[PDB]
Amino acid sequence: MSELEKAVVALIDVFHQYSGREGDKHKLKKSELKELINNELSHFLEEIKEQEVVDKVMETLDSDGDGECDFQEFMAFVAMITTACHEFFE
Amino acid sequence: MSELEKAVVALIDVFHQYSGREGDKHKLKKSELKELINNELSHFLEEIKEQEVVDKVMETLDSDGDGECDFQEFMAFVAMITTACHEFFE
Ligand SMILES: CN1CCc2cccc3c2[C@@H]1Cc1ccc(O)c(O)c1-3
Ligand SMILES: CN1CCc2cccc3c2[C@@H]1Cc1ccc(O)c(O)c1-3
Ligand SMILES: [Ca+2]
Ligand SMILES: [Ca+2]
Ligand SMILES: [Ca+2]
Ligand SMILES: [Ca+2]
Ligand SMILES: [Ca+2]
Ligand SMILES: [Ca+2]
Repeated sequence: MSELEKAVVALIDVFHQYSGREGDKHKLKKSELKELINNELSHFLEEIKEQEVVDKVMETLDSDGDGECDFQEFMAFVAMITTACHEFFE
Repeated sequence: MSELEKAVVALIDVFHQYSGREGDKHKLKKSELKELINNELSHFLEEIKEQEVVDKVMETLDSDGDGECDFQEFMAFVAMITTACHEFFE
């Protein structure tokens, strides 16, 4: 696989690693999302230690309002992080 | 870096590898986009060999209509490929 193909598969893998922990195995609840950010973006994003931050993140990502982050909403999250990563050095 | 962090950086890297070849170094023209797909998604996507397919792909991705694919539009492309990759086995 190319680096791009590996990256695509890595996005799928990390989503399911976390979404499969509790409840709907195909969506991230608040706790799953929090651990995803804290464990897997520890170099990019500040560790989340406040409920209010967890709440605000979910509220931002939860486009359809069902209180969870589904795959499509996670793709939008990845675009946000990647864009922020890309804009950091400008 | 985590796998997710590596993936984020890989998206940035592949975009610039191709966008930096000709013209605006921060956007993909048709030829840059074609080679990106043919070289870096050879296992996922059919190789593009027809002008009409290259045209249709750019038309689909070029949300703002400037005839090129910028970083934001590339993020949407990545979401499309990843979603298609994710839905393939269902
Ligand atoms: C390892 N790289 C080599 C090639 C390259 C070429 C332009 C830009 C970047 C990179 C990267 C990583 C990178 C990370 C964060 C950013 O904000 C960036 O703008 C870039
Ligand atoms: C290596 N993997 C291990 C874990 C895992 C768990 C669910 C789903 C997938 C994966 C992947 C790759 C994968 C690739 C394409 C898909 O359409 C998928 O649904 C998955
Ligand atoms: Ca879940
Ligand atoms: Ca389990
Ligand atoms: Ca949702
Ligand atoms: Ca270019
Ligand atoms: Ca050059
Ligand atoms: Ca454009």
